[PDB]
Amino acid sequence: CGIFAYLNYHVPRTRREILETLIKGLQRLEYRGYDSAGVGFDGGNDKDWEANACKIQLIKKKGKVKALDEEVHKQQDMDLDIEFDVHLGIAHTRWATHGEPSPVNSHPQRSDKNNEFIVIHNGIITNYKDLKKFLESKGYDFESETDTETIAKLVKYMYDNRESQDTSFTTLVERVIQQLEGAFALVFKSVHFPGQAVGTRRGSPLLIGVRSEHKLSTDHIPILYRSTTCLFPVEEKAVEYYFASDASAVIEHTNRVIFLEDDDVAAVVDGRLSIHRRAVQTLQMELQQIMKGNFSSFMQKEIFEQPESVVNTMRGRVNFDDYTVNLGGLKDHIKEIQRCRRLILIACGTSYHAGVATRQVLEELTELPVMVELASDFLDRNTPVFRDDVCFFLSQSGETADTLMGLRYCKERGALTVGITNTVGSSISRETDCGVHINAGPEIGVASTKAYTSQFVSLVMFALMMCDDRISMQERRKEIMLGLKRLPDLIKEVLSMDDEIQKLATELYHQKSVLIMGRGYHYATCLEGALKIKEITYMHSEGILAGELKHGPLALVDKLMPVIMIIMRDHTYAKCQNALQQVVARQGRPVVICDKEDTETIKNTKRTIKVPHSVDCLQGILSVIPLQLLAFHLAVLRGYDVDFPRNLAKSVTVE
Amino acid sequence: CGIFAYLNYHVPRTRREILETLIKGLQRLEYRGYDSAGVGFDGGNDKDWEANACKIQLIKKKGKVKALDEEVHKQQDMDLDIEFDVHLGIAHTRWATHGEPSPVNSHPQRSDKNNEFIVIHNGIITNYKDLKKFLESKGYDFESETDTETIAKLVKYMYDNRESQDTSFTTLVERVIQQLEGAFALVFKSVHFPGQAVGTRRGSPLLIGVRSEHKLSTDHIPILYRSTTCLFPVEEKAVEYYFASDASAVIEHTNRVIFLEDDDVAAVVDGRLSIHRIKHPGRAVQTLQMELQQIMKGNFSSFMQKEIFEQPESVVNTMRGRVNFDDYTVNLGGLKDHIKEIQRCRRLILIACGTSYHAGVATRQVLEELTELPVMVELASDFLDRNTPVFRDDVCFFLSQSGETADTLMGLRYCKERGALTVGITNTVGSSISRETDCGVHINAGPEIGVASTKAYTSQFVSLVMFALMMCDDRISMQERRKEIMLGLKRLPDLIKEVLSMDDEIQKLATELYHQKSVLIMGRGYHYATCLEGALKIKEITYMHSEGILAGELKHGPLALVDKLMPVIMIIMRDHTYAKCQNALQQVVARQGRPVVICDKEDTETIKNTKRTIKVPHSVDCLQGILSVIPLQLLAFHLAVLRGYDVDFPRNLAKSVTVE
Ligand SMILES: CC(=O)N[C@H]1[C@@H](OP(=O)(O)OP(=O)(O)OC[C@H]2O[C@@H](n3ccc(=O)[nH]c3=O)[C@H](O)[C@@H]2O)O[C@H](CO)[C@H](O)[C@@H]1O
Ligand SMILES: CC(=O)N[C@H]1[C@@H](OP(=O)(O)OP(=O)(O)OC[C@H]2O[C@@H](n3ccc(=O)[nH]c3=O)[C@H](O)[C@@H]2O)O[C@H](CO)[C@H](O)[C@@H]1O
Ligand SMILES: O=C[C@H](O)[C@@H](O)[C@H](O)[C@H](O)COP(=O)(O)O
Ligand SMILES: O=C[C@H](O)[C@@H](O)[C@H](O)[C@H](O)COP(=O)(O)O
Ligand SMILES: N[C@@H](CCC(=O)O)C(=O)O
Ligand SMILES: [Mg+2]
Ligand SMILES: [Mg+2]
Repeated sequence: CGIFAYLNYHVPRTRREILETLIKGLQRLEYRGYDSAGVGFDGGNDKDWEANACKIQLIKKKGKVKALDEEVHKQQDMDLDIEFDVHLGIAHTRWATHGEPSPVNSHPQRSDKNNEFIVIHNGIITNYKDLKKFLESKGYDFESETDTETIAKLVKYMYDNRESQDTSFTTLVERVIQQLEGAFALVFKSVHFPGQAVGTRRGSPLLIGVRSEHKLSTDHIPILYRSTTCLFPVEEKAVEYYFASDASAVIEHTNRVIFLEDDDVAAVVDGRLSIHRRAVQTLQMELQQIMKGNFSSFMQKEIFEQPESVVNTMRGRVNFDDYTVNLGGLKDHIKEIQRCRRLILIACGTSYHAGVATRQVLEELTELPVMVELASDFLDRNTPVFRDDVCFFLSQSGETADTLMGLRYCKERGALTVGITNTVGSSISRETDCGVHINAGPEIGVASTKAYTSQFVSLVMFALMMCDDRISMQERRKEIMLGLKRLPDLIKEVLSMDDEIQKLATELYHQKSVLIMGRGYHYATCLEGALKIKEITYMHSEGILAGELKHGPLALVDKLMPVIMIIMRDHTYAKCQNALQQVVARQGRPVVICDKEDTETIKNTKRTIKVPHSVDCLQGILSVIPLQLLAFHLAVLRGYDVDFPRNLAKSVTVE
Repeated sequence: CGIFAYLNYHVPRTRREILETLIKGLQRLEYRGYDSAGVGFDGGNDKDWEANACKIQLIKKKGKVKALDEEVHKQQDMDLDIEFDVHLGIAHTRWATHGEPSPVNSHPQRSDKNNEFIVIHNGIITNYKDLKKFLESKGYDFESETDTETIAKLVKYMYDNRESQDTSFTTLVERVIQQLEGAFALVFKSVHFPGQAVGTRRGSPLLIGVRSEHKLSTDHIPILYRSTTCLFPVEEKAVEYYFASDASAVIEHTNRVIFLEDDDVAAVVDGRLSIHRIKHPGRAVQTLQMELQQIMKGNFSSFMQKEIFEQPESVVNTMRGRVNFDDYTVNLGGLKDHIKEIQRCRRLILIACGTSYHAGVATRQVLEELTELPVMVELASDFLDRNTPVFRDDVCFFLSQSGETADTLMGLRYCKERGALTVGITNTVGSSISRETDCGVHINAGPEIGVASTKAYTSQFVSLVMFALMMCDDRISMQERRKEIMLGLKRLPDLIKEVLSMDDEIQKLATELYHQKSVLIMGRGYHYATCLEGALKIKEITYMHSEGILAGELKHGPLALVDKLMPVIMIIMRDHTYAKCQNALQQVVARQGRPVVICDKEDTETIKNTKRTIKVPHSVDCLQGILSVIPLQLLAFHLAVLRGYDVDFPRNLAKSVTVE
């Protein structure tokens, strides 16, 4: 779910310029939740914008943001020509994990049939049931089934029982959050406080952007406790704020945000931002990083840009002249990491596959036990963790709920915690003792592509550090590093087969299932490949450990069942050939992903995807890219959108 | 694939009785699958059995043992009434690997057109190419495309080039195995050694049963290297020996067996059994607690159905003598001399393949809880590929119903080389994994004759839980938890009967999925293994694409498969993950999914809001996995029966037949 609001203080904007800014802001956040959307602005059609702040209008509709963008326009009541010198508008896109994605369950929620208080919420209230019964007894009627409505009906209860006639909007919100349990990122708007916005958070992101041609009064807003305190233009009033749950919706307008913190109750009053209970900083992000460029989809871009993101992951960290690896984020801890006795990799989904993909080389080069855990199961079992465990947390977004709770679980037990993240300032990167930012750039597509290969590369670089003092492993280190030097170009070679992959997708788009088989370094490849095909093509694809065929799953193979096998020139080659012979003996007709030089396999197999050879512990990067491409093409053939798969969105930050 | 030889020494038997005993032996080995069978015996119709010892007759045929039995009695020139005071008959069921199924490629393989030597073989001779080239150059013509025939021709080569006229049958076979490469179990017979048998093995099971109304000379056969030294009846000669590759072919005659080991050469000479070796070590004569009834279908139409519905009994047999509900104590006799060391180790590693691996996943959480040690569960094939680090203070468990799975066995030797304490959780006495582990527990579920693991899974489950209960029997703070679990085991057999009484409800579900091509089985926590195991059963038995999905992973991708057309089975039990399982259910339903829910009888909320629910009784949280997987065992069974499949037919065949 995404949050976005636009507050133009003494910056005249027509009602069309404001609505096109709220929609354009949700488009930047649509990848976090596209089951429904809504906006909240001021109604009425009075030339004097002052006589319109008392009327709130809510336009909410089911579907992606494009369904709402059309619902806003072509209306017979809203005149899109009114000039507003001061106006506040809030928007929201929702990931409806429960119930129906109806307009009533979408945000903003309202407190009454006259819209005196409207709020947009990201997160969950763990006690909204108790709050709902208390509010129903005092005379408040509920309409929606969401936990967000208990926040709108409650901020009005704190307003109907205030002590003074002019209690600040902050005091009302402060009394609400004290009754709310769980996490939340709220943005309020009320007719009683025209133009005044309030943004409080607790375990959920929420920043405030600012733009103004004038000089700002400070760059370090001092947090307060219940002229030289608020952020505002000095001489004039022309200022534009941008509340948002992510920086992508604000970079297009400005690169000056104020990241809030837990329980920081920000408030814009008279166009002055003040925090209650900061640092006005610049964003290290360019707009081109969140643009599709000349690609028809973000996922396609992010796949074909893996030659570059692999390079950025190694930038300033790998020196091929002298074969040295330095991860700055682990300089002050690499010594203590080496005195520990076990590695534990904890993550969900594709990030968990990255740990599977690198488990073997980590075991080889560190010689420590390595355990790879799915976060949700790690928590269910109350896995034993000890003071001399080193726990890695792989999370592209750095906000995954299960991975984050696993982190706090391990910290409570004294383990050294290491983060492998792609989002600076995220919960997981902050709360870990150390870590590495994989520096892959923003990932917009729901299905992770470059985050997997960048996590892969990052864990390999770590392994290379852990053994840089072993004489016996010096050559092995050079071998791997020479592989990394050649990886970007070998990735380009794999991408050049895009057309050949597309041809093969036309021979499979109609099937209902596909088994992907591999072992060793390519177990993770067949798990991740199966996950991608599931996620965006909706075919029933399943990864099967090749060595496990003889123990049951081989019974499913016949001349009709599609099969993809991965056979690379590493130490499991012969065992992979036996698995291939078993599939053939069952009349299977598999597609084999093999090395170009593997002439024996290429002759005896009709359909082969010939990838270039690399180091065994890097080949997994080259063998998974074809399956990223296959899933992409299969989705296009089946008429699906690769960037917006059904039933979910990107980053699981709630239950 | 199956070996059986019957040696009656001074126990008069007619030719009919001998042949019926060979046929009956192969009938006990058919469940292992085969494409042909054959028998070898003494031909000739001379009323004196002593003159018929130089005429070996072979009857081999492609097809089932039934057809062989018909071919046996369909012999016009054979007199079935001759009485033999001493005789050796050998029999074999073949799973063709080298050479296509045929009479010529069936066993026994002969050494020449006069059948001077014959041999039956389980396995593959890797270097059979070089061996065939050599013997051909020395002037030995082959007639079959089997690797086995090289064994028969080679033993005659050693005989043809013996130094003295009285070199022992053992010596010849010793010189043969020293030239063979690969895996083999063998039984030899020859006109030049009438009444004698030689059996040897390398990488393939071979055992010897013995029966005699007289006192036997010893229960521990010493090894002889290249009276008091061998096994024999004392006061009289009468004795019967049974060579076999599986105890199922011996248990009806005797329960006293000797388990041969790699490169042992066992020989019966003048009715006395000795075990020679080229390398006081000996081989024990032990008593098997196996009964013929345990390998018969009885009133059940299939072994799968029997082994599912008898799980109330097998669970009881797994616990017998090991749990004391009178004072809440657990005693696994097999761990008495090692439990102290195990408690001083620092990590548990469970290593297994397939369903046996699922048993580790199903008991990982309770092992962690009750031992407080790290518990790592590893698929044997991947454990080996990665060269997993193993240390001297690791306790490595090896779960295996058969005790012969190659990868699990190689993982066992991997861990022994690194000094780890090794523990077996097995269901086959005398199997490789039982012998080679430092210690272990025989789960005592009875032989598993069905193709798919049913009672073995639940008995492995119970056995690992019992081990967890031993590991914490000294912790005051855990006494209550141990009592709760042991009262759950006390009630488990009756709870299983309750679940089995819902068979009708499971059939209804089978017809609903009759036409379906896929089904997602979703669960978490204690029931992650239930999903994986249920998905493997339905794949193996029903041949539809069933897949287990960890419920907590739905929102990370796999949930995209849910729509109004995808069948789904969800497991929601009354444990600590109940709320998270409800969340997963709301996620599915929100996307038009209409799942079938396996839940507790008294979960009224889910029963009303879900159309079809399989309602199992509630047990301890760490035991519910046994009750929640049984409806999936039955589901797989009924779907296959509906689709015309033979649940007792393997199908899963290895690589094709090398024709050469
Ligand atoms: C964010 C930042 O200023 N990065 C700078 C840092 O990159 P580096 O490559 O040296 O470090 P990094 O970006 O990987 O990590 C930055 C800091 O965050 C910590 N960390 C990182 C990831 C995680 O999940 N958890 C965690 O605690 C890490 O321990 C370090 O203290 O130095 C570079 C020059 O060499 C550049 O100046 C980079 O801009
Ligand atoms: C096989 C056998 O005759 N067991 C007898 C033994 O059972 P316990 O129930 O006393 O033995 P159970 O078969 O576990 O173990 C028998 C022996 O085999 C060993 N073992 C077992 C399984 C494995 O995978 N690895 C391994 O090393 C185990 O350490 C022990 O030395 O005593 C009983 C009486 O109390 C009965 O007389 C049982 O028949
Ligand atoms: O293609 C699938 C998605 O990428 C998904 O599986 C993702 O990997 C997880 O939701 C974990 O997300 P993070 O890596 O951001 O924590
Ligand atoms: O139904 C499943 C099968 O039984 C199969 O998966 C079996 O579990 C493995 O082949 C391991 O066999 P063992 O338990 O004999 O090692
Ligand atoms: N390799 C031998 C024996 C195989 C077996 O039945 O185990 C053959 O194919 O004849
Ligand atoms: Mg940090
Ligand atoms: Mg043993």
